[PDB]
Amino acid sequence: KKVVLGKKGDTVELTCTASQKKSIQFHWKNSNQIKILGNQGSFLTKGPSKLNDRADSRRSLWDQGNFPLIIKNLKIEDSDTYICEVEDQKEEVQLLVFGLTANSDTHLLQGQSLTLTLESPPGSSPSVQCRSPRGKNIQGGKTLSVSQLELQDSGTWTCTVLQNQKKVEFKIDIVVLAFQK
Amino acid sequence: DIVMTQSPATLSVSPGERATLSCRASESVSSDLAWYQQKPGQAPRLLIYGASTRATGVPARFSGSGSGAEFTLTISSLQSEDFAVYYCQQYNNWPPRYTFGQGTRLEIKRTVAAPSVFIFPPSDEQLKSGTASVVCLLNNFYPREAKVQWKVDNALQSGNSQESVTEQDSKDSTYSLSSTLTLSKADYEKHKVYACEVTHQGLSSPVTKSFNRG
Amino acid sequence: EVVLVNVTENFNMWKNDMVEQMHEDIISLWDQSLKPCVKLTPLCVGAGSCNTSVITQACPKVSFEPIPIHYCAPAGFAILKCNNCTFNGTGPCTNVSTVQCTHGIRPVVSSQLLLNGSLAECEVVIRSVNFTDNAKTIIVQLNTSVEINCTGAGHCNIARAKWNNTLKQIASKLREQFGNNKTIIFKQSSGGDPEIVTHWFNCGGEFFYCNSTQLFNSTWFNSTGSDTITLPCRIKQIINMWQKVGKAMYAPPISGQIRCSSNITGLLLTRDGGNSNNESEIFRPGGGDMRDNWRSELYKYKVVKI
Amino acid sequence: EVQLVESGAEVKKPGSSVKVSCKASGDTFIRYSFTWVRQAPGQGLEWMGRIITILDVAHYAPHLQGRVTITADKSTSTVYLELRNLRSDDTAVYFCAGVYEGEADEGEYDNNGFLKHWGQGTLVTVSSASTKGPSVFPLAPGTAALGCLVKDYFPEPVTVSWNSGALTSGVHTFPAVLQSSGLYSLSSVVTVPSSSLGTQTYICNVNHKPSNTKVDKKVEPK
Ligand SMILES: OC[C@H]1O[C@@](CO)(O[C@H]2O[C@H](CO)[C@@H](O)[C@H](O)[C@H]2O)[C@@H](O)[C@@H]1O
Ligand SMILES: *[C@@H]1O[C@H](CO)[C@@H](O)[C@H](O)[C@H]1NC(C)=O
Ligand SMILES: *[C@@H]1O[C@H](CO)[C@@H](O)[C@H](O)[C@H]1NC(C)=O
Ligand SMILES: *[C@@H]1O[C@H](CO)[C@@H](O)[C@H](O)[C@H]1NC(C)=O
Ligand SMILES: *[C@@H]1O[C@H](CO)[C@@H](O)[C@H](O)[C@H]1NC(C)=O
Ligand SMILES: *[C@@H]1O[C@H](CO)[C@@H](O)[C@H](O)[C@H]1NC(C)=O
Ligand SMILES: *[C@@H]1O[C@H](CO)[C@@H](O)[C@H](O)[C@H]1NC(C)=O
Ligand SMILES: *[C@@H]1O[C@H](CO)[C@@H](O)[C@H](O)[C@H]1NC(C)=O
Ligand SMILES: *[C@@H]1O[C@H](CO)[C@@H](O)[C@H](O)[C@H]1NC(C)=O
Ligand SMILES: *[C@@H]1O[C@H](CO)[C@@H](O)[C@H](O)[C@H]1NC(C)=O
Ligand SMILES: *[C@@H]1O[C@H](CO)[C@@H](O)[C@H](O)[C@H]1NC(C)=O
Ligand SMILES: *[C@@H]1O[C@H](CO)[C@@H](O)[C@H](O)[C@H]1NC(C)=O
Ligand SMILES: *[C@@H]1O[C@H](CO)[C@@H](O)[C@H](O)[C@H]1NC(C)=O
Ligand SMILES: *[C@@H]1O[C@H](CO)[C@@H](O)[C@H](O)[C@H]1NC(C)=O
Repeated sequence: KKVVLGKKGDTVELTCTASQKKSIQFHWKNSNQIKILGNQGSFLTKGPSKLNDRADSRRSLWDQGNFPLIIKNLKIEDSDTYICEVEDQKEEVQLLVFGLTANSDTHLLQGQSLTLTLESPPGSSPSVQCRSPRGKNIQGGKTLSVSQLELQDSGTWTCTVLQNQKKVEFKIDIVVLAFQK
Repeated sequence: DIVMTQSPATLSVSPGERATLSCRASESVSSDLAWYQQKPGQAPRLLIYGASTRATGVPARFSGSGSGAEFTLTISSLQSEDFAVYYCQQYNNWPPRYTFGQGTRLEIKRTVAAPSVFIFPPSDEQLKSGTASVVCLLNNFYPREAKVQWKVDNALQSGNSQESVTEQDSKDSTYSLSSTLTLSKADYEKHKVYACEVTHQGLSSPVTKSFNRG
Repeated sequence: EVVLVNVTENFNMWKNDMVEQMHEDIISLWDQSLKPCVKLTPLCVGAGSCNTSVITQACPKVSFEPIPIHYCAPAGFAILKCNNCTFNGTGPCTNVSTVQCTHGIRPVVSSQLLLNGSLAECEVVIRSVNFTDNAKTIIVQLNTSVEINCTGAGHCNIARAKWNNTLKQIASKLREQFGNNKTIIFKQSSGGDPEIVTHWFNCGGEFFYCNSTQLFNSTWFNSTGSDTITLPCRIKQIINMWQKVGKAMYAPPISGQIRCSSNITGLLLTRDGGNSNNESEIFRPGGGDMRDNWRSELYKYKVVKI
Repeated sequence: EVQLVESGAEVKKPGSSVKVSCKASGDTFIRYSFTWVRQAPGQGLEWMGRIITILDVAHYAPHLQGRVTITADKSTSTVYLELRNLRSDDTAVYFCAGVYEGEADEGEYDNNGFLKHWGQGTLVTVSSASTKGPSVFPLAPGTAALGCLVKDYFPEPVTVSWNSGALTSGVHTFPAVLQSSGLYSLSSVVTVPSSSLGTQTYICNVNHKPSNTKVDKKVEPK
């Protein structure tokens, strides 16, 4: 019942370890038994899953009994339970991928609103907390909105997503313009 | 260690005529042989690889031939831009220990030209600094071979001069040379006549240029 | 050699020390034979930085032609042979004999198609350690070989009519295993290393990577052109090692007339599977683990203490 | 086609190390192998080593083995040469060069040993000498000869013009010689009409970038 949180567009490494330090047959599948990736002897194979072009392992670790599933450019829909089958044994990990965007990509004015939207996979109900440079705190679930920005809110906001006792951190750059009275 | 030997060290060719350059290997290198052209101050330029294949941008007058241990670079009609140093390179071995020949300098063959010889005493400014340089200039001569001898009070000098030679002149195909005699101020004031004696094919007899100190 | 009267013996082609022995033998053969100019093998056993092992050595251009190996009994053991032509690889064989040695086996290293091997005596046979498990390789044993002719000029030829008939026979057997109401579909490799995505083999000492899409692009038992299939191929110099994790680099070809002709005598396939209420099964060419190659020949032999 | 641009001149004391770089632009970096070749003043080309960029594997000349390292940063398309325990005889122009090897990312590799593309070269001077600008002394004059002695500077190079670039005809600026002091010296001379002395002024302009020195010297008859 291992849980791993990913960030949209980022890379994640899901771990799989055998009992001994040698390369043996392993295979990663998802909850619907679709093959993601595995080995055939010393060669990598990739299954017909939607992760194909973005899935890889680290073969330099196979001889050490580590058979990781690396997924790059994470998509929300990559969220799933993944299973590594190795030495007649199954290791299960739940991947949850999140995305957090500000409703504006453009510079904002003092007094204007800022709304952050959390992109989340079906069936997940995370809590979110974000904090501005000045210490302004906002909490929520899907959407977090500050009514009025201060000049002192300009800079890097840090937002934490909590899900399954696990947390992942997003940094979002916000610009609030100064003006001459 | 594969040794690449080129001959001749210097090739003198009249403009528009054929030039044939040689490269030999101390053992077989099959056809793994490249030729490069290099002009003063510039990086080498690939002409031929695989013994006989012209690189892109190389004119058809450049031709490479041979295999094993004996190779030839032929330039069918020398243009002004073809006068340069040429290197061969062996790249047959594995693990790689690639080696270059020592180069053949291809220069312009023109008629003999005697040097104009000039002599320069040390300046008052330098003399104040405590040292004396005397400069002998041989200007605009051909061929490049010249002998310069310093005599002080008719005593042949050795070990106290250095020579420098220009690249061949682009317009008249001549060379120029400086010989600089260096002594302390003390040793300089210990003698009177400073002369450089120049020997060259274009001179019927050795030319001496001199001055009297003071 | 001698047939054992009224004897029943259990065989398991998936747990057979003869396979392991052959594997180590072929790895040793390749070390002293097909030497690369450079070999790289990872070493990340430490805690911090890795330390890739690099070997550079002379790499002569050599012809490479597999020669039959006969395995006889190792000291203290005997070789038993299952004689049943429909033996599924794992279970009781009721027609067993002792032999002095195995038949002659050519240690062909390849992916996807098994070449120059032994044909099934009767019907096409398919074998898997667990058919229900989509990640386990299906070993197909043909009863009729198909010629594949390859050239260093960049292609392999296969008679389309012959391949067609072969696929029909294979699909029939796959239906027998997965359901007579199921549509049988062949598709190209879904991805991975170049050596398993293409039909990979060596010919004239050179490593060929042949695009096998045209061989695996059909639908069987569903509704109700060129005489030759021409597969585009590449000869490559930088190769992923089959013997262990690593890469090897070989020098370019020196021969302008590289020609091979092999008989396809078997295939390595994987089934897509996955959760689906669809009455169809997708099969793609597979391989990569050369133990499966050795298994395709050694499935009928077992070594036992005497 | 790849364009190779190397880093700037280096000046080192014997015993030091140096790392020079070569930025490759214009093609796919990993489809190329890169070689370093050096050339000591007045001497020929010396192959130092070559990196198989795709494999991150370099091979070196035996005489250099142990103190040379060639590396490549695929993320910056930059090739590096490091030479350690430098000796005065390591003084040379260092050239980065490369050649296309084929579709290496697709496993095609011809392992070409010849060199198609070359950088502009990096001068590496190794010497116990300390940086210093030249002393410039006049070489006083139908044709007359005059010039300037440009003496006792380090390192190379020095550049010389006459009358701020207005005079180029008949000019010969000699290659520098290394004096036993470990300092360089050269002369620039020019031949002019002898009737021009006493009317036309002649100034040699000398620039030594390493010491940030610039001298203008009027050269007069007597
Ligand atoms: O490094 C020695 C090695 O290079 C060669 C040419 O391939 O000589 C080169 O290096 C010398 C310095 O050691 C230079 O003097 C010479 O000009 C240059 O060609 C070979 O002589 C030798 O195998
Ligand atoms: C073998 O089978 C035969 C025929 O059924 C039977 O008579 C005999 O007892 C069995 N045992 C042996 C070892 O022959
Ligand atoms: C890496 O491996 C080599 C050869 O096995 C060894 O000599 C070296 O100490 C190791 N560590 C370093 C310094 O990279
Ligand atoms: C065992 O099978 C073989 C076929 O390989 C067959 O010839 C034979 O009849 C069988 N053994 C006996 C004697 O029943
Ligand atoms: C083949 O072996 C099986 C064991 O599964 C046996 O039951 C069957 O009779 C044999 N088939 C024949 C007759 O060849
Ligand atoms: C092979 O046949 C035996 C007995 O006939 C059977 O029990 C076994 O499950 C079969 N193996 C497979 C993988 O079908
Ligand atoms: C090969 O096996 C197939 C069934 O898989 C069968 O129809 C055919 O007759 C066999 N061919 C030969 C030549 O034995
Ligand atoms: C066969 O594979 C299926 C599907 O993956 C699996 O559920 C089952 O445990 C396997 N059977 C055995 C005995 O390993
Ligand atoms: C393969 O080559 C053989 C001759 O060695 C020839 O008889 C056969 O027709 C060829 N097959 C194809 C499909 O090209
Ligand atoms: C292959 O065989 C099938 C069925 O036997 C037939 O419909 C078809 O015309 C043949 N040709 C191909 C390449 O599909
Ligand atoms: C093989 O060829 C097909 C059709 O041209 C192509 O779609 C496929 O990607 C190729 N497979 C490779 C290059 O591995
Ligand atoms: C596979 O074959 C079908 C017809 O049977 C053809 O239309 C399709 O283009 C082929 N696909 C590929 C990837 O070549
Ligand atoms: C198959 O056998 C033939 C000799 O009959 C040989 O030419 C060919 O190379 C073999 N194929 C392979 C891939 O070993
Ligand atoms: C393939 O098998 C056929 C039998 O039909 C035979 O005629 C041919 O010589 C074989 N080719 C090779 C390469 O072994």
